[PDB]
Amino acid sequence: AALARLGLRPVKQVRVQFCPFEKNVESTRTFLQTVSSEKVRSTNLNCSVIADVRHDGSEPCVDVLFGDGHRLIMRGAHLTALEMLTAFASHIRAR
Amino acid sequence: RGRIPGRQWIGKHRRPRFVSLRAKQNMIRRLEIEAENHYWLSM
Amino acid sequence: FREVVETQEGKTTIIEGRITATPKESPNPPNPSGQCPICRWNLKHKYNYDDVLLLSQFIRPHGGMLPRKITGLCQEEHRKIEECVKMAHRAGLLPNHRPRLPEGVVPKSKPQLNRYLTRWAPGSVKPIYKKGPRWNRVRMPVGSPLLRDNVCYSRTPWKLYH
Amino acid sequence: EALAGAPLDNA
Amino acid sequence: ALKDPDVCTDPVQLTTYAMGVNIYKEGQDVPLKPDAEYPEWLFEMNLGPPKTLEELDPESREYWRRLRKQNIWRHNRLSKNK
Amino acid sequence: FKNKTVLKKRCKDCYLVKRRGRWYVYCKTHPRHKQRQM
Amino acid sequence: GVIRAIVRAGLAMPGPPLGPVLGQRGVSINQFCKEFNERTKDIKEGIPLPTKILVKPDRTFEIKIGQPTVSYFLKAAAGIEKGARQTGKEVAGLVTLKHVYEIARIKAQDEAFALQDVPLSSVVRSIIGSARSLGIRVVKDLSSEELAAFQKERAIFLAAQKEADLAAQEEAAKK
Amino acid sequence: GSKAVTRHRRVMHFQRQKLMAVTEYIPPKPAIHPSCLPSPPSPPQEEIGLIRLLRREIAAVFQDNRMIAVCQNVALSAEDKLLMRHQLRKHKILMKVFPNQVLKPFLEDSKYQNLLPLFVGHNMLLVSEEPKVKEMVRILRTVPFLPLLGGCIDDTILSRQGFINYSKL
Amino acid sequence: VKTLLPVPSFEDVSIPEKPKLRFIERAPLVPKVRREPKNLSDIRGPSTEATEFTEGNFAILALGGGYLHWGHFEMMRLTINRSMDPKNMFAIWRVPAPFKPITRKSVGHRMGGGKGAIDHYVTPVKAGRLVVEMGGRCEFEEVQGFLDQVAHKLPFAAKAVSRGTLEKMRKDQEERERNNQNPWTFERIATANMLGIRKVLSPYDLTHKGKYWGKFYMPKRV
RNA sequence: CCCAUAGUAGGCCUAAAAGCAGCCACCAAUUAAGAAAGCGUUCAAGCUCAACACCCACUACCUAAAAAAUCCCAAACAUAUAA
Ligand code: FES
Ligand SMILES: [K+]
Ligand SMILES: [K+]
Ligand SMILES: [K+]
Ligand SMILES: [Mg+2]
Ligand SMILES: [Mg+2]
Ligand SMILES: [Mg+2]
Ligand SMILES: [Mg+2]
Ligand SMILES: [Mg+2]
Ligand SMILES: [Mg+2]
Ligand SMILES: [Mg+2]
Ligand SMILES: [Mg+2]
Ligand SMILES: [Mg+2]
Ligand SMILES: [Zn+2]
Repeated sequence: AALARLGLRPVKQVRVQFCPFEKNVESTRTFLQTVSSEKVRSTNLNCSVIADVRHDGSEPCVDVLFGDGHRLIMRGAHLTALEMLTAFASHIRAR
Repeated sequence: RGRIPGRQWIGKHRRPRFVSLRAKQNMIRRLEIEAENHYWLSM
Repeated sequence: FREVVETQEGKTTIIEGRITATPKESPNPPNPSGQCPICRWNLKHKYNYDDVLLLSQFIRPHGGMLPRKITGLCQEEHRKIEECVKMAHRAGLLPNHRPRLPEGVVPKSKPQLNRYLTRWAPGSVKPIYKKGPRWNRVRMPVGSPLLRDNVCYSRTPWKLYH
Repeated sequence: EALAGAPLDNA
Repeated sequence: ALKDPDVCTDPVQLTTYAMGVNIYKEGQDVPLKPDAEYPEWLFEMNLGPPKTLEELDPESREYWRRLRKQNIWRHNRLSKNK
Repeated sequence: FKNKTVLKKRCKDCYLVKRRGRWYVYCKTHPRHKQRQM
Repeated sequence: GVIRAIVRAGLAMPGPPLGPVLGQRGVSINQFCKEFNERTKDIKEGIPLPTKILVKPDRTFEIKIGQPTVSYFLKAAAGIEKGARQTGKEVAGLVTLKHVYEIARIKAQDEAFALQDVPLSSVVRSIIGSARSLGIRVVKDLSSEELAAFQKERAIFLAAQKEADLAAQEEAAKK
Repeated sequence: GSKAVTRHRRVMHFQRQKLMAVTEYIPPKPAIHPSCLPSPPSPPQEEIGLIRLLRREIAAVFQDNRMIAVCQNVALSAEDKLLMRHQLRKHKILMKVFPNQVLKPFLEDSKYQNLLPLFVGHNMLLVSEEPKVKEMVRILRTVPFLPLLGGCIDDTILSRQGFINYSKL
Repeated sequence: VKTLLPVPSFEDVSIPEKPKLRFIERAPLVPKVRREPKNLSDIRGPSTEATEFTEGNFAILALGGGYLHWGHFEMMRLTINRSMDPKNMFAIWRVPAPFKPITRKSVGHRMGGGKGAIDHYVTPVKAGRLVVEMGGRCEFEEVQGFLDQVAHKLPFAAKAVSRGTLEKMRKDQEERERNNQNPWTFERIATANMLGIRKVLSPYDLTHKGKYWGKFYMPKRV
């Protein structure tokens, strides 16, 4: 539970857009599950997790807006859930 | 610094001895000779 | 393979993944029935640490080792190749594959000692101050015991301890 | 037999 | 000093009213309904020992739950000394 | 560290690692669990 | 935090053991006792009630009171003061499936079963399991004469148990 | 002058030691290692009765219930998840969970082949006998973190926006 | 899907009235006034007694020779009676009480003057004899821990085994002897007196077949 | 590795026994979880395990040391067809 231990205190908002009909959204959905885990959300009540289920067909994306005003974009077309979580934790620690 | 108490090859504690490949081969050769002797005495 | 690029564009970090060309196994293996690439190409018991052209196909660009599941090798061949790769790294047969160094860190000058068939790490073993008697001699290990089953054209078998 | 896929929201 | 209140000891009252159900001071004892007003499954409920694994149908969720509970008991017994 | 012949993990937090040619059972929650192979 | 405990209706007191917990967590013991008594005034005293206390960070408490315990329901229905010691062997009390169904109707109003929306058949099965754990045998039908005979037998058995307890106390005094 | 039985391993005569070395167990060695040879497959055990019951339940649910929707079961707290399940039960939306391994053959061999990509990861079904899409949608919106992965209404596959518009219809 | 499996039928076993091990005396009640020679052949060679299970399902098997005294008996009894379950497990001995007289001379005595006075008693044990046998409504995985502890603390080599483990060990030894690829064997050479090897071998080797050396038994010798 | 609601603090003793000081039972709710396997609390809370779910970890399945006194002790070698 590295993400839960680190917390979402410097994170203003997390948004995950993915098309369930596509097959590359597996890692994005795993990341969404990990972030939406009760412990991670309870670490920081201010942070809100938004889910965008669409049939547009665009590649899945994750946008994280931090309290410092910066943003982190992770495209799940060719990224894994572990890599996305590692980048998220690194950026949380940086901010 | 490496001492064997008393005489090397007699006593409670002895210098260890190890079997060599040529010794094994010689024993096998003699065993084969004696087996052939057994066969020729069989008749 | 797959590559990951991180770009901090306009105070907005973007992480992207791209797919690059990947090598494919050479056609017509001599032994299609084999369950590992080594036994498919009949390289079992027929390779050593100096076969860099074989070792480099199972290692990371920075000198690491690839997973057994990804490579498709069996446990025995995986361990043998890992030992051979360690020996090759210690012998300096893979200059292109070097450990990644953080920016601004320049290694200090160190003495150069050519070596080969290095089983243990250079900075782990202690000097043999007391060799002991002939019947209890402390031998210096040379090579890897896992390669004892390699083909030995010479009549004398490999001496794994000097 | 198999049901048709959901039409895209863009279309 | 704090114990349960006094319980009814009249057999007729116990067999004709739901003394245990009666819990409010203002509310009175609820008379027991007849078999016509009670459902059949209530009288079909098991009152003896739990049904054995052999009795339970092999494809029944009750059978699978019983097998899972037996496996949990076996694991607990194995790990008790461990 | 305490020298031992058979290294064992006194708790789940303990982890085994081979360093300097010897095995070590390291721990952080309970530092007294640290053990060195003899 | 959440504090779940069994509190008898109308018998809340500022003493131990619930009082120290409320004091440690910041809950006003006297205020909790007053509120519990006010909410359980309509309920007969001595009835055990499950109570869930939610403690907010500003040291304010919210109390939820559940339905009375099925053990107490069965004991009151069967006229039992103390349950069977060796359950499954000695029959402390005797109840009917009608009593079980009525207790299931009452207990179905509890939040735990209400949220799951489980059938009254499941509630009845749970009550049957509870009765088996208590030692009160459940029969399909019971008559007044049979219940009176069972009460006489249970009174004789309780007299024997009292004699055994007196003998054990005498042995302990001798020790 | 040691006796025949000693507390320590007595030193053997050299000829006896050579005899012991010669008469050593030589294990049989196959010409080709078995791991480097093809292994015939082993027939798996018969289908579990629980798996068969799950298949029957899935078939019955898909045949009877009209409103069928797939939602990624996010790791909510048990109390809040039970509360949401009770709220769904208020409008007869019975949340169902079945293993993906059991569910896949039914979808592959049934009319729901195109629904296969929607069942990757932790997923549950908000299925009701009658269409209550508006209530389902508002209950989904009550928890923004919990998403709605489209679904299929009355043998008609629809996306999340299709589910949104069906209630408006 | 998790593959549930049927539980064993351990519940069919009935526990006797006395599950725990009985007390073993230091010496027999009747003293022995006849001192005995140091017969070391009673712990030499394969065990000819108590080699099979009788009333239990697990046992402590001895892979070597030695003498068990009151300290070993107390260690075994205390460990088993402390780590066992009286309701589900029962244990019995397979070795008798110490009966063999052992003599010790006074400290500082020279050689000569006569055999010393009796000091204590021991129970001879050979390789292959069960020491303690357990059974009941349990499994070998629940007893192996303390049985292996006792075996390790025993004066000789010992191991916790069950019926299946012992049968598998015997079958593996038989298979090794059957499929051994070495054309020369100790038993054959000793029986045929090849190379005059009986000049250095022992008369007991004709039956031990090179598997026993004093009180030590080598399982790897085929 | 991920998660872990509930009849119920099952009765029995005990000032107190809440799964975890003792005795008996050891059923049952939820598709999914022992009237509790190992920690904890004076007792409760509080923690892992056996649960569900996701999902190829595709575990090795051999055990294991060392220290004396003048100064370690041949030098060396893993590769050319068993003699
Ligand atoms: S190379 Fe053949 S089994 Fe691995
Ligand atoms: K000597
Ligand atoms: K020993
Ligand atoms: K207790
Ligand atoms: Mg000498
Ligand atoms: Mg002699
Ligand atoms: Mg109680
Ligand atoms: Mg208890
Ligand atoms: Mg306790
Ligand atoms: Mg259950
Ligand atoms: Mg419980
Ligand atoms: Mg608890
Ligand atoms: Mg678990
Ligand atoms: Zn530790």
